[PDB]
Amino acid sequence: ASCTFTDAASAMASKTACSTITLNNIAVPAGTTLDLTGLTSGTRVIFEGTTTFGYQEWSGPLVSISGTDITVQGASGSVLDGDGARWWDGQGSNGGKTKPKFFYAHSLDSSSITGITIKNSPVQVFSIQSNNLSLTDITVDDADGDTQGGHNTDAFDIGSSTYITITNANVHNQDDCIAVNSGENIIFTGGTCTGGHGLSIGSVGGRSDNTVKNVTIEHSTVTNSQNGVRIKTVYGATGSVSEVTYSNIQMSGIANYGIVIEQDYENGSPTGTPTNGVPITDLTLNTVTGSVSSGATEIYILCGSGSCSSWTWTGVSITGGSKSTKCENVPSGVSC
Ligand SMILES: *[C@@H]1O[C@H](CO)[C@@H](O)[C@H](O)[C@H]1NC(C)=O
Ligand SMILES: *[C@H]1O[C@H](CO)[C@@H](O)[C@H](O)[C@@H]1O
Repeated sequence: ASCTFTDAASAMASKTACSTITLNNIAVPAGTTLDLTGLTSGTRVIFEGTTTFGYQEWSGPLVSISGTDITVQGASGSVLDGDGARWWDGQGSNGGKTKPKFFYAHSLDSSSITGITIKNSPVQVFSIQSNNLSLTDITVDDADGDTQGGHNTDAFDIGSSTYITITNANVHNQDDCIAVNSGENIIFTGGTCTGGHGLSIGSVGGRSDNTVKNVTIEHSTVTNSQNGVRIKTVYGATGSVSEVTYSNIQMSGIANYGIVIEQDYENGSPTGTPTNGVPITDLTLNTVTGSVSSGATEIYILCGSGSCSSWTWTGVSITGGSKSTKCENVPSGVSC
């Protein structure tokens, strides 16, 4: 049966009794999750109008959906509006107010999310911990955060996941466009990323799952961002990153690093000295091109001893800025 809800309490009470759930203009109570977990397999969820959220300092999530064979859709013109400026204080998840993560897709398996627009997330947007989940035509509009104190507004954080496909995302934020902390068989294609910290593998290490395998980030553009292409592995951690491909990536307006691969990463600041417990093997860059800003570095590779091997880099051409004086343990066939 089809059900339309204009309040969160009714939707939560009746979600398992509905095979199509329409969420129309819901104001989600402060400090609570719009909890659409535990759906019956096959259910379709449609967001309509503007979903809003009450103000409270808490960790979230604002929205959570789970189940098998779930189809999540944003209707034309729909928005999930976090009004994140109520929390933004320049400090994100590193300090200041406690700020709620936006959208949990944990165990949203053999499922899809299409056409969702998120506006002004308080902090990170999608937390993905699922198998066989596609996210298509997603828009993250956090542009207000450029001037109003947005920080740590990651669009897609992935861990403990398999068979994730992200297609035609459009992101304007202040942190990673994608951050693959762990996972296997992951595709990001057709994306436009602006404002943030780039298309990132990692940080990898220091968690329960520190394994990244078979990831393709392709046919995408990164503009007006701190980094273009980034792989970050945690200083002193243990894990592995293998079979990663960046292909057909264009970048411009990059402030810090066009391409940065570093094995000294920490959330506060990298140490400057890499370690070798998170090997990066079978990394392919194919046709990664564009420009960096005058004060940026084109390519920076800071690998540990023996922990970067079997790389294939072809068609890499990054102009502007300066060449790095700091690269370490650069593999055969690769250059800064
Ligand atoms: C790598 O991942 C892609 C997409 O998830 C998949 O189509 C492909 O079969 C995977 N390769 C292997 C060897 O599993
Ligand atoms: C959720 O919605 C159903 C109708 O779909 C109600 O019967 C229930 O009481 C709750 O309001």
